[PDB]
Amino acid sequence: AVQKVVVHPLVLLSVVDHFNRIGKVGNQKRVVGVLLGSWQKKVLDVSNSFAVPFDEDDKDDSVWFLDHDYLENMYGMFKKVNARERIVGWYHTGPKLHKNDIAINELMKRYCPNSVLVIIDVKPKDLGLPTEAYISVEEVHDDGTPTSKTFEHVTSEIGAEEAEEVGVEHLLRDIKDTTVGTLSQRITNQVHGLKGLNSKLLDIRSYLEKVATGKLPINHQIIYQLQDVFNLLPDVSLQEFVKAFYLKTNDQMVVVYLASLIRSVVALHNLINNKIANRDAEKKEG
Amino acid sequence: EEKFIVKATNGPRYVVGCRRQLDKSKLKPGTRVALDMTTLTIMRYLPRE
Amino acid sequence: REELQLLQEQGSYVGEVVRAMDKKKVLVKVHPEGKFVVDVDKNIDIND
Amino acid sequence: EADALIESLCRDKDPILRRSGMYTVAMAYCGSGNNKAIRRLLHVAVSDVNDDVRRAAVESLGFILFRTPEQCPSVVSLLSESYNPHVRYGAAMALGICCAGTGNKEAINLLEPMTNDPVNYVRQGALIASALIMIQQTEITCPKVNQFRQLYSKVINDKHDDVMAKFGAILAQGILDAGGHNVTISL
Amino acid sequence: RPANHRQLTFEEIAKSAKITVNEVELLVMKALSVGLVKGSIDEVDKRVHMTWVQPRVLDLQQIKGMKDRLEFWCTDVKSMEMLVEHQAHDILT
Amino acid sequence: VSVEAVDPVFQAKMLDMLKQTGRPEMVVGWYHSHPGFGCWLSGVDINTQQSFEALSERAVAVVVDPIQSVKGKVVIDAFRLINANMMVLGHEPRQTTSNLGHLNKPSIQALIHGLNRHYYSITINYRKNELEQKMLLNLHKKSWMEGLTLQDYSEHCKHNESVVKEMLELAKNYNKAVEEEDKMTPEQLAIKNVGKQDPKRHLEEHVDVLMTSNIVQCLAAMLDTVVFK
Amino acid sequence: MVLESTMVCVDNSEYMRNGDFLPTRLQAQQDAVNIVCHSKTRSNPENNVGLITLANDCEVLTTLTPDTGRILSKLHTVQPKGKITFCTGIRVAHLALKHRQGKNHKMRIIAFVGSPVEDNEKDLVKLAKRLKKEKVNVDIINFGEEEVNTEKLTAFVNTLNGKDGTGSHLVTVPPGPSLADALISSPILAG
Amino acid sequence: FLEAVDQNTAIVGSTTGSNYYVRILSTIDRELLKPNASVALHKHSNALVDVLP
Ligand SMILES: [Zn+2]
Repeated sequence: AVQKVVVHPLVLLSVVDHFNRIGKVGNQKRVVGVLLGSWQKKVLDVSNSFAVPFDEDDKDDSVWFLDHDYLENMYGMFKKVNARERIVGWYHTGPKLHKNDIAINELMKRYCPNSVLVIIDVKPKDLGLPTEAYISVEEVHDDGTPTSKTFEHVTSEIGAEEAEEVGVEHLLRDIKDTTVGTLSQRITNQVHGLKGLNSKLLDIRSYLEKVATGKLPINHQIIYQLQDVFNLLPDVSLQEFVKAFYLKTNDQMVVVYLASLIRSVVALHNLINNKIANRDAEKKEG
Repeated sequence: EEKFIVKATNGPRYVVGCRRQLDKSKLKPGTRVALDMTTLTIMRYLPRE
Repeated sequence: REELQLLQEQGSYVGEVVRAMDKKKVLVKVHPEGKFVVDVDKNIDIND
Repeated sequence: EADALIESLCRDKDPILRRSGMYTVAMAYCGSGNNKAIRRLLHVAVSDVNDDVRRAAVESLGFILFRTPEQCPSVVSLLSESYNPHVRYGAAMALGICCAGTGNKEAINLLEPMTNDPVNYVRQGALIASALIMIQQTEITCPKVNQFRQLYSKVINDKHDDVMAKFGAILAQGILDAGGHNVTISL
Repeated sequence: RPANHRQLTFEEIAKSAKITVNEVELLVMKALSVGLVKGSIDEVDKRVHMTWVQPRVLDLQQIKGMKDRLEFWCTDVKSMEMLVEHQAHDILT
Repeated sequence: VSVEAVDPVFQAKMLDMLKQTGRPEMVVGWYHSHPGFGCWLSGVDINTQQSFEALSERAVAVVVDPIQSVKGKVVIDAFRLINANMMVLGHEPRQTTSNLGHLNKPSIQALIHGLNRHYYSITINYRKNELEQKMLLNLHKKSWMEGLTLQDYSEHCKHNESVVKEMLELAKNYNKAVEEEDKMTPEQLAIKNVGKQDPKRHLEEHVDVLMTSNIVQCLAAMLDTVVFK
Repeated sequence: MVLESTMVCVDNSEYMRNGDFLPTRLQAQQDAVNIVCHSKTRSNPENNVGLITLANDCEVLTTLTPDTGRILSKLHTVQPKGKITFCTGIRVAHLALKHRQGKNHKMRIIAFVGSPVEDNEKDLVKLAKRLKKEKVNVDIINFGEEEVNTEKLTAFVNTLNGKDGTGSHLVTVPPGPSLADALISSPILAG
Repeated sequence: FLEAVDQNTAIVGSTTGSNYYVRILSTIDRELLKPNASVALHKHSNALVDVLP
């Protein structure tokens, strides 16, 4: 159905507000809010949202608390002031996916249309993309397991419409734009290695552990395709790619010629002025 | 080809861009179009009668 | 960027003074819905 | 002793506390006994975008470099005309405190570009800096007539200037007339 | 064998399937007819090229090889990253 | 916008709904928008302001007008209401005059000293903690980055031999278009040499061209890392 | 007047529709809810009444509100599924008592049980210990029965009920032609 | 465009016929100082980025 979605920073900043108004409780469990957007267009667009109280139980995990009246009131007034946005789905700040979440989402699965689930972290220590869009659909399982709600990963992007970019850029005055050049590119070319390093290290360890040491048949079948992807590159000897390396290095030579020639052109005015201005200043000095 | 010049009925002249929705098929000149007060985008065109 | 606010000023008209007065208030001939009579700036003399 | 403490509080998020680290390390390193502080002082001065630590930067610099009045205007010569006016203000305070009580003309001859600027802050700071020098000085040795006249013009120009401009003006004039030339200041 | 000269010949195939050299063309024709293998051999002289295939059920030696190649790839990427970033952080930042 | 437009029962209702929730804050005032006729306040506006300031002595007034406001600056100016009985004494008896220069951002020569009678403004500052800083910075950096971050890099790396090449050809075309004039330049350098009648710098642009040319060199090591491991 | 919250649990099972006892007594106890909520309305109209079932999946039909107008409309569509649930039925109410508006209102929760308890004595005495710990008023009402009326339920109530003075009361209704209304109106908990 | 009375400054006529006085940006060279040309200012800033034939 939906190929990709658009998530604005405003809702995550509303989560920052959720971490703001806490006021030192001593509980700070997962808080379920109500996300709003436009389900009319194929691509999902998030504008703004509100917050609803959500509480659970220590021992029993099947306990979930929502409000129909508050939801209908907030959505009612929001629809009253703005008719260009309606209900879509919900989201939680919990780093882990609870089993009760299917029952929590079941409500909006009944009353509302199909809802999208978003998982974020309470502490922004994650370098990767904090927002993961998960569509709720029923898929046929190959192993023959009974049909249940399955969360499928949907690609997403973080962007703003018009004024939000200005607001962010003004409030920050730190981050820099694309700015094609040396430092902007080389920073990426440096840190990206760590971007892959910490992620892969955080992944393959728990992967290796849970595969051999673990149970609850999450359908490992896709991981054979994972390993297959890892085997899609059987150590190519580059012998066929030698010509490509030759063309690339030829382009490098072109870069060399361009650089040398252009710099040689720039050196003109400098290696003229450095003489003609100095000799004239010196002779007219006294 | 991406951005062209528009002429208002009142007489001032302006310039607009291209929306990701519409294509370059009806973007060709010789056809009266419509504009928006914000960002000067184009929802659709205005066929003459 | 300090001139940027003077760009936000939405430009400036072209003044034409057909007559000067002894009250030190300069009248200016302008395009229709024009003719705004006001004293000039203090750093610039009127008689000039 | 407190080196580790200052180094630990230098990375703090609070701009006020960031300036507090510089103000703390200011009087501690006075006497020009540490060349390490000025490194991160100038570093946080140029790199950081917030004008708070930038205007709070060279005060500690002048405090530790107060020993030699001559070397200061040379290294603050680049901070004479800066990007943001706050740096020019802090630099004006720097030239004010460093050249205070001395006969150094390196600031004095550079006071002329400083006395006139589109920004009122750097102007006021230039008035203070000009107030902290001419005090206790003979007129026959050096031509202070120019800056004295431009200082005496501040009161008649108050109508055509900013409200805070005349404030810093008469405030700068209250420095020379203080104590009737009898009392002065010494670092 | 995930590595070490993937290139093979029809000899092993004809030896295992006890079939002649004449029927291996129809055999691989049927193999390409099913669609489980994308293998296409560009060879001139006698040769057999292989391609992507599905692990399906399970393999133990391919699990050992999985963790092996993965550990090696990981420590290589890590080594290169640290090596480059070592001077890169100092001379550029 | 009017004092009658505000529904008291609906107001108190929503406020109560905020009270039962985790938002126990009283209303500090009200804000609005004044598009296209200016950010100033009309008669009805100052009247309903007078009516709404009966409770709170402060009554912060904020007017946002993005319509004629350039996207270059989002800077906004908060508004205040002076008393009518203070006309005898001084206008603004406020200390800390050092922030008036920061309040000088509305430097417009009309509305300020034009409407200055019985009217004034107040300074504006922000607040940021480590949580908001790190979160928003990481989110924005990620917004300018990719999901796995290794996706769209190799794409351009392999597009250097297709897309960028044409851009390099065009770059050589413009550079040559400069060079043909650069052939005429040494004559002038052999004639006048006094003063510059040409506003064109001819240098920094070509430098930027070199900066765009360095992409190949920077992505070369990238391709090396991709090929290696 | 008296400031307190009212939580009523209805049985959505098919045991209420049996042909021996009242002909779908669900409507009768519905009318009971009506007359007691109207009684509370006459006494203290500012009290709110929530509604939820005893089934496996806990679903709130109406959030606690002083206006029973839409509640009367939400009394329909009982969705006759599931059998019975106890623990999470308690945890979906007593733990949800903190979501009330007025903080000065006392905590009062009742229940209508038309099905045998599937939980052992352990869970019973534990949950009773919990309710006694957090000190919440609980009124046990059982409509219809299969096995013996009160066996472990007596000790359950005794252990659940603290503060003997003016505390909670136990309501036990036997089989009979009379309705449940005037029968549950007998204690002081009603009216 | 109408005329240039001085260096790096000129006047520009509008569509309504009302002449506007706007100082050009330093980046713009003397090529745009041509007496008769089609010039495009901003709808707000009223600055000329480029001219069209
Ligand atoms: Zn209006």
